[PDB]
Amino acid sequence: TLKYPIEHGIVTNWD
Amino acid sequence: SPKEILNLTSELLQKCSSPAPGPGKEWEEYVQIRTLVEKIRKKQKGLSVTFDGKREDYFPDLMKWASENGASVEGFEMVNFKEEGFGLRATRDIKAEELFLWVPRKLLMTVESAKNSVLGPLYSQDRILQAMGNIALAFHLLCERASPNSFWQPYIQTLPSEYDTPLYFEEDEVRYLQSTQAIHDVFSQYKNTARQYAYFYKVIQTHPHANKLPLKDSFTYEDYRWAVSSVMTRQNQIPTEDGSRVTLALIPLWDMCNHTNGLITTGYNLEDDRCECVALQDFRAGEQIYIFYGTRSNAEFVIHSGFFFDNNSHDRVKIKLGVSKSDRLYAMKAEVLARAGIPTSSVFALHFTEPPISAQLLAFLRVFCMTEEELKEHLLGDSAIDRIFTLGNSEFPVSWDNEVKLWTFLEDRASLLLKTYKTTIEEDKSVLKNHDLSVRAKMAIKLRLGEKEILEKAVKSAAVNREYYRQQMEEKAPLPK
Ligand SMILES: Nc1ncnc2c1ncn2[C@@H]1O[C@H](CSCC[C@H](N)C(=O)O)[C@@H](O)[C@H]1O
Repeated sequence: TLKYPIEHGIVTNWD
Repeated sequence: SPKEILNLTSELLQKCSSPAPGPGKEWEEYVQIRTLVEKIRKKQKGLSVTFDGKREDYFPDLMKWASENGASVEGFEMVNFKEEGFGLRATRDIKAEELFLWVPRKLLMTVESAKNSVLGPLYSQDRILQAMGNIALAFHLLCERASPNSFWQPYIQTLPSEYDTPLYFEEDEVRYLQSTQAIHDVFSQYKNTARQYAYFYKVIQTHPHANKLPLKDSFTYEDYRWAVSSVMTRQNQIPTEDGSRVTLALIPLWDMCNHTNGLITTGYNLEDDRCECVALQDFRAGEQIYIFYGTRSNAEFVIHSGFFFDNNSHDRVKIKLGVSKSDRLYAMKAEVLARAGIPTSSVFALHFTEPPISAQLLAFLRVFCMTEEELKEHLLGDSAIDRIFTLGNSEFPVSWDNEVKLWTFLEDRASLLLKTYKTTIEEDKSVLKNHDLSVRAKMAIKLRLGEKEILEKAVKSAAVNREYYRQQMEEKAPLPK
């Protein structure tokens, strides 16, 4: 696999 | 007017900092928050900064800016597509796995460039900005947008001026999601965003001083909604220059690619310090260039990316399950689950693919329906660890009867879950056919339909599995190993 895969719009916690 | 807007945000901050009202009253809380947000928004001027003309007019400058800083600009163009908005169209043939896009780090907007920007002083004083790089990115974006001399002006001027995240939904568009799984995350998003706007409005306006910060002259609710929607629909995790940690970043040019099914073909090249993208598949000249965003659910796509993806092969719905402390076998079941690395209760996923349950869920369900004699065999003796080792393997069941019991339970629980929705699958499909709805309303209805369709598939899978193992129980087939 890619060492540093980039996910467009990766989901993050905003609370 | 200036003190009045401050009083309203202070009320909004109090309302949105209160504990959760209870699940039965979250819709009421949502409408109360909307009312206060909408009153603030009608008293404000909209976006603090706007740009003339149509969105197409700004893409040439984005390309020239990217090329002069080392980015790829050959082989594609920015085109307005009917079903996805703007995106990349190949101007030549592109073969699968061909490296066609690269973006050096100097073009990116990152938490690091935010820390070194005009936002820097406030970032160093504010514990929320230091904890939440996504919020920092949003303010980085607002600060640069309001700075005519900003290095990233060619990119900011090509961003959309509006999104289809639920933050932009009308109240009656969100109402379609009542009694769904997804609406709670919609409520959380709306309350988070409002608390953050009110919190930072009081920090910017009240707290010393009148910094070089452009947000001191104008920081509207519209500004903040636009900024967090820009970040959540477009942000990316990349390594830092040292490669020692990860940071959040906006990646110009490449983030204009729209999504289709497939695999991730975008990666960071640390040695050459740039983002790299190879073709997901063959793109003939004139075809849209797509990438695979990631294995996200349609709830996540709607809420965080602002769209619903038909034929999303990773769509899923949550199912909460646990061994109740009321079970007389609780100790044994919890010990077996512990030895298998599974908590006594958790949220699992039902998938719209075949099979609809994961190995973890299959292991839990097996333990859930285990007799005391079967649990003892997973706890004592030289074979106990081996029986745990295969607990999630559909090829090695505990017993025929155990399979029938667990598939009966899943059938029953999925069927029960279908009955907690306000509409049926058939009624949703008739709403979507016989009515002409806004894009955002269709997103809400297709999402509530999608949840039920996933539950419906689990019912059918569990029914078939039930009959398969039950008929093999009657024949007394040898259990495999
Ligand atoms: N498969 C798809 N179907 C519909 N909209 C899509 C899509 N893939 C991406 N999008 C849209 O593109 C956004 C990701 S950024 C991709 C470029 C964007 N279309 C633009 O004009 O700037 C998402 O928020 C969504 O609105």
